Amino acid sequence: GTGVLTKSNKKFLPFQQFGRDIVDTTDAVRDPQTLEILDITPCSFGGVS
Amino acid sequence: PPIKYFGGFNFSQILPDPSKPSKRSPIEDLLFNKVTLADAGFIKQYGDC
Ligand SMILES: *[C@@H]1O[C@H](CO)[C@@H](O[C@@H]2O[C@H](CO)[C@@H](O[C@@H]3O[C@H](CO)[C@@H](O)[C@H](O)[C@@H]3O)[C@H](O)[C@H]2NC(C)=O)[C@H](O)[C@H]1NC(C)=O
Ligand SMILES: *[C@@H]1O[C@H](CO)[C@@H](O)[C@H](O)[C@H]1NC(C)=O
Repeated sequence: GTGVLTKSNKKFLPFQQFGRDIVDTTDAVRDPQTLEILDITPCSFGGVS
Repeated sequence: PPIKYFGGFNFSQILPDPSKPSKRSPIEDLLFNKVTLADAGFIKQYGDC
């Protein structure tokens, strides 16, 4: 995917690598080497008038 | 008029209240406080944290 990664405050269980938001899309990952939880924020976009 | 004397008819509850920064009447202020709106048309770049 495409997005901005930031340090997350989410507490993932030992068997959880990914998190989901209220609309059932990915909003967090566990780094496979550091085991840090990172939040994913889509890069800013919008309309142009 | 600044006098606001109408022969005993008190319109203070429907006329703008200058004390409030929105200059809405007490009834209008009450009506705005009663309705709950989350889908604001404001710029929303204050989440993702
Ligand atoms: C038009 O109607 C409004 C509402 O009835 C009048 O305002 C009200 O005036 C009374 C008396 O001044 C206020 O009561 C007092 O409030 C103070 C607050 O500190 C309290 O210490 C007193 O013991 C007494 O309870 C009342 O709160 C006030 N209400 C509002 C919403 O302003 C107004 O004076 C009327 N105007 C005319 C021209 O008749
Ligand atoms: C990979 O090796 C590094 C060595 O510094 C270690 O810190 C990291 O946790 C290791 N990752 C896995 C998945 O074993």
